[PDB]
Amino acid sequence: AGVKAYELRTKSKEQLASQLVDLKKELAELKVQKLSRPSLPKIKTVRKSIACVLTVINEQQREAVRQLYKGKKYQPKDLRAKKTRALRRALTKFEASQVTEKQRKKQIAFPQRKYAIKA
Amino acid sequence: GKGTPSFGKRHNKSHTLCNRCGRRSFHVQKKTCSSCGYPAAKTRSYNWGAKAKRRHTTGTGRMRYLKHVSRRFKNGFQTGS
Amino acid sequence: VFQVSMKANKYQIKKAVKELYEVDVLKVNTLVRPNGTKKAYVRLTADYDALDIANRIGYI
Amino acid sequence: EKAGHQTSAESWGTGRAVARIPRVGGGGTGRSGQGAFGNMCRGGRMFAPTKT
Amino acid sequence: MEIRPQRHDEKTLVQSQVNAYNADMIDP
Amino acid sequence: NRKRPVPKGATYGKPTNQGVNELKYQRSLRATAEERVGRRAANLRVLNSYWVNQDSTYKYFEVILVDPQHKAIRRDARYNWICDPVHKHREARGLTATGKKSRGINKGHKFNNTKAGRRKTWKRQNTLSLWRYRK
Amino acid sequence: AAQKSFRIKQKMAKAKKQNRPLPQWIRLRTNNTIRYNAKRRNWRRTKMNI
Amino acid sequence: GRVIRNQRKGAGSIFTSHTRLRQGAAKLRTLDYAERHGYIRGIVKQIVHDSGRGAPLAKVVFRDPYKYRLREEIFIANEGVHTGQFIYAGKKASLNVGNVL
RNA sequence: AAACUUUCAACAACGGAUCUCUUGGUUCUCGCAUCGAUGAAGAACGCAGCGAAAUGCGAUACGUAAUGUGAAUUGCAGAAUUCCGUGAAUCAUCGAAUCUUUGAACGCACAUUGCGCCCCUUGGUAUUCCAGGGGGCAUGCCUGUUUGAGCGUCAUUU
RNA sequence: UAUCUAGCGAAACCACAGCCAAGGGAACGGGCUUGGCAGAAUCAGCGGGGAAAGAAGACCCUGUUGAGCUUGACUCUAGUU
RNA sequence: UUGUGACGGCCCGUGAAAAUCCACAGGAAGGAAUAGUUUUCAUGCCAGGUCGUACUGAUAACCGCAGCAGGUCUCCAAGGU
RNA sequence: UGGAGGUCAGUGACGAAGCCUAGACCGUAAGGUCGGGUCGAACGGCCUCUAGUGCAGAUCUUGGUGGUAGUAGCAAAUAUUCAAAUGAGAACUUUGAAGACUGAAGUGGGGAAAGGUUCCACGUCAACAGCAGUUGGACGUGGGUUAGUCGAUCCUAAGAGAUGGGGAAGCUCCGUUUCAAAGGCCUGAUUUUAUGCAGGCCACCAUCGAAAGGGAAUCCGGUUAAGAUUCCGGAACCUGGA
RNA sequence: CGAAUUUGGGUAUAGGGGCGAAAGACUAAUCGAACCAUCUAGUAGCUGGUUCCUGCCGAAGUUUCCCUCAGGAUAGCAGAA
RNA sequence: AUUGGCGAGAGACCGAUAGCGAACAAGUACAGUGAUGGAAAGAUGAAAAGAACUUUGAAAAGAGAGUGAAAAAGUACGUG
RNA sequence: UUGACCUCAAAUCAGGUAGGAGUACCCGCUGAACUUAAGCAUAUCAAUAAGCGGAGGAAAAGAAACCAACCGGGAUUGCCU
Repeated sequence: AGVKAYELRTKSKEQLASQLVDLKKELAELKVQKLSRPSLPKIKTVRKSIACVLTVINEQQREAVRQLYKGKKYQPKDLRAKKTRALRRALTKFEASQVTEKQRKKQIAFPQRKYAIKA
Repeated sequence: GKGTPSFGKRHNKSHTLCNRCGRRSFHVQKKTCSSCGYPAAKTRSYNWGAKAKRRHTTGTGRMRYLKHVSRRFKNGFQTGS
Repeated sequence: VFQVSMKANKYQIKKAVKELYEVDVLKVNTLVRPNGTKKAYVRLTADYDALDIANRIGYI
Repeated sequence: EKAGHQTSAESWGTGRAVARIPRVGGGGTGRSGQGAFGNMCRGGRMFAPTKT
Repeated sequence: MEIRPQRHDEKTLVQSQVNAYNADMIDP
Repeated sequence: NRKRPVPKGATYGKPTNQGVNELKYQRSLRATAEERVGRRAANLRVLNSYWVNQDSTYKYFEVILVDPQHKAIRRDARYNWICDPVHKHREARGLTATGKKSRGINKGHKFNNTKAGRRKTWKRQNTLSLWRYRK
Repeated sequence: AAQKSFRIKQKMAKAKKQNRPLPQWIRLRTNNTIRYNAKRRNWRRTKMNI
Repeated sequence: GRVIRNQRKGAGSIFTSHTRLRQGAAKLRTLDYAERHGYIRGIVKQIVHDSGRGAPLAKVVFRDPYKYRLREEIFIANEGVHTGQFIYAGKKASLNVGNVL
């Protein structure tokens, strides 16, 4: 059928690495058998299985580093928010909202008063 | 002898495959691509060559990263799951 | 005789033949095929038999 | 606005036993040497193109 | 099964473009 | 002046366009000075420029550049407007003091050709406006 | 030429692999209008120009 | 009209000099310190034919006054100069054929 | 009288007009603002049980993960009461990953799959040699940090 | 070689076509007028004719169409002084 | 026929470069209880990656629209007259 | 004639549109209507609206097709013949027997450029090989190119070309050592140590550019359907390395 | 037919430019100014073409002016209202 | 402002020699050293039911037969 | 002797930024000729095409060194005029 990522996320590094080696062994064995028989679709889910194991392995490694750098500035660029180059270079919400003390005392004193005309 | 017998003398390629575009337009002795202008940093283009710009613009290729930006923009450049 | 990766060299092929089949190799000879895939000729030492390793891989 | 004009066709002139209508250059296609740009030409521009 | 799509190679429409001698007709 | 970059002075056209020598660059020397600097320090934004000195061959100017990604300018809202991308290469498009002077951007009857931009003004008064119910 | 670069040899490879008739099984696939390989190439007829 | 033959020489494409077989720029040694308050001796090791030059050239080896090194110089050969000959260069050099007064 | 041009309530050819069809174009209008040194656009080479092209993808390669829907895919096969379920699917989403060789393209070079240097490893019983695995080494700038230079200059006279 | 045969198999060209004589006609007709006449289908040749074919005459002229070249043409111009 | 050698003739023509390798000059440094150097003597041990390698090279494998009497560089070279 | 508004609660799979028909009728005519055949999904009348609206020609465009005409022709490079076998099928394929030619500046044996798989094997003949074809550089399916020593790589050549810098609005141009602050290896140190810290020589100035120039080193015998100075068996050499 | 020889590869020179023992030669079958795209559907007093029927009316080649003489304007001739 | 991008709604527009060059494996094929040039090509049928089987032929194919509402729809496929 | 300051430098010093793409619209620079003038040179085409630099969802402009001359309006932009 194929291994499941939600299962692998309960397994440790040594279990997953061992799970990877015998899968690569199964794939290597299957590629030998690919020559003798015309069709063998089992090779597809073994490649999927190999990909699933590598997906979770990378996920724990990336998560491991994520809280290693947690709480301090200068996370790795590969860990940072990708969104877009121009968005990344845009002023922050704090920096774009900054005003001078002169402006601040004017905004406090005379804000846009809410009113209505009656008649 | 400018016709048929002269055509038999030509066996030295003057252009080879360009690195930036695989076109066979990289001039060997000028070290330039007549199509894309490699190794200049910009790509060779002209507003008088409208067909030429249409042959290699954005969308003629895979847009391996650009095909996804609109979907990423519509979801508001989110992070998480 | 193996189809090996294009990025392989004779050192990397030798190491893999030992790690995947537990047999020391004498000499590795490699070519790029006309169909564009790398082929290797690995000579196992004289104290081995190639069809012994081959049959237990699964081909004759 | 550019329908029927997206070609570099040029007239051969007289002396070649063909009509003086512009013809596509180059070779090896089938399009090469064919009439272009004319309202009488297959693939050419229509007469007095419709405007918005 | 070894189908036969016709080649349909094109031929240069220029054809021969030569006249007799050099002129054969200069000042009739 | 700016010499017309033609080989052997051959302009290949009408006599009115035959001039080569006494042709004047339309931008100022302050503009080229700060465009050349803006390419050198391409990370900064050109704030202004001014004359410092001159001799027979060289006019000398000082350029003011502002580091947009220095956090002292990202904060301090008196200066962070230049961090916004609409101010990329102001000197290039002519948004500096010398750039506004060269494009003729000024109020008055004297600038009728250059108020919203000369090319903008020209395209506007060279457009045939047609309404649905034709006037 | 016999003494060819790797880049040229790789181009020889892709052209040789592409130079095949259409698989006979894809003909029967539904809504398919591919009856033959219209991008076939013969060394005598059309040169690959590299 | 077209650009004429003498006009095309300044571009220097096919009119540059053929300099492959030349033995170097024939020059006197640098007027350094010795040549102007004394003299320096050197030996002509060979006189050779310089391609494209009618005149023969003389290879002369002087000693470096400031470092332990043999400095070769490419002099134009004057008539009578022979290999194995000393030539004296400087203000105090004697008035002899080959000297650099 | 035959054989040898014309017309057919005539058939058959050649050829692809006409007619009817339209997942295309064209034009108009309305809304939105989002490419790239976190490496874009573009290119090359590959990747499917059976693919050449085309689509998609990058050695995790017609794809992985997360999510929703809830039994397909389908040319032939092939894991199947995989089906009252953390679950099919060339399905939709799509935020997490992989993302080869390149390209503004960045160690140097490039018509070479060329040649280096630094760090940590492993091995060949080796700081230096070789090989393997993993990390790295471009310019122009900006801000700061150290190390300096200059009888440019100040204190400061062993 | 041509020729004849088996296979294979183009092109140029083509308003329609294809016997003359005179006439008159855009003043040299295959056609029109008046006469001579006139009988299938054809083969090899042939160079009288088709004012044969090949090219919107290259000569000449016209055009308020060029271009190469030259000069004390007109108007400028790089450079140089 | 090719290579080599020793020569001779010619030039107002005198007939590349670098990588690389060695040699020489020199006299810094170092050398006495089983030691010090010789790894330019002999013998011994290990490694030598990457990319190319089929075939034609022409009256049919190249270019001339083609399996075109054209064009396209070079090596080997039997007997007789 | 195409399309549009309105209407005929129009025609129609019991057959619309289209097409063919020396069948009919009507109109001077443009054309309209209808019989018959073919055909299969739409389409007409009338009142109006609108236009990319009517062809014989333009050496018109694109496409298709004639007469010419089974005609011109398929004649350079001396040349073929006999038999067998294989095949429906042999002038052309294989085998044998002959006869000939290239006649060693070859019609021989290799390479360079170029080609790119034409190499080789097996099936195979619709098309291509201007006759033919059982044959093939064709078609389909596969196999095949093995290096420390053969080349590239390394080196510089004419020459290309960064940096420093100077022009240029600018794409860029010049410039190549120039008016630049452009440099390793031995017991230095040799236990927060490998540059925490007085151990020399400089006067180097990028890099790219030869598969015929310069270069480190390999030979013989055997082997394959096809590779070999590479594989195998012997016998050597060079470079690096304690 | 031993040289001002023939020739391969590398390299350099690019379009009013190159290169030319000089022919306006050669510069990819292009040369008294290459090729490609665009401006560009360039302009043409000039050549050619210009698509259904019937009905009624029905010409001009003349005047004056124009770098006008193969063209225009103007008047005349014609139609329609 | 907007003949580009993304997302939508439309038309007295075009209807495969038209409409964008491209309605289709179209900037594909092919040409040119190169800049660049640049096509043709849409329709079986409701469903492949794509013609089983028998005889002539070496075979392609024919003649039957069969499927289909129609082979006057046989893929060299609507009409023709 | 030891610390500064100024200017200048160096580091694979710690952290960043620029370059390219697309370019319908936008901001600049640079810049023709065909054409029209029934010839043509100013003019026109056109402050256009082509070329180069630089942005955003808009850009530019923009709160008067403005317009006015009135009994005065009152940043900029755009539409009608």
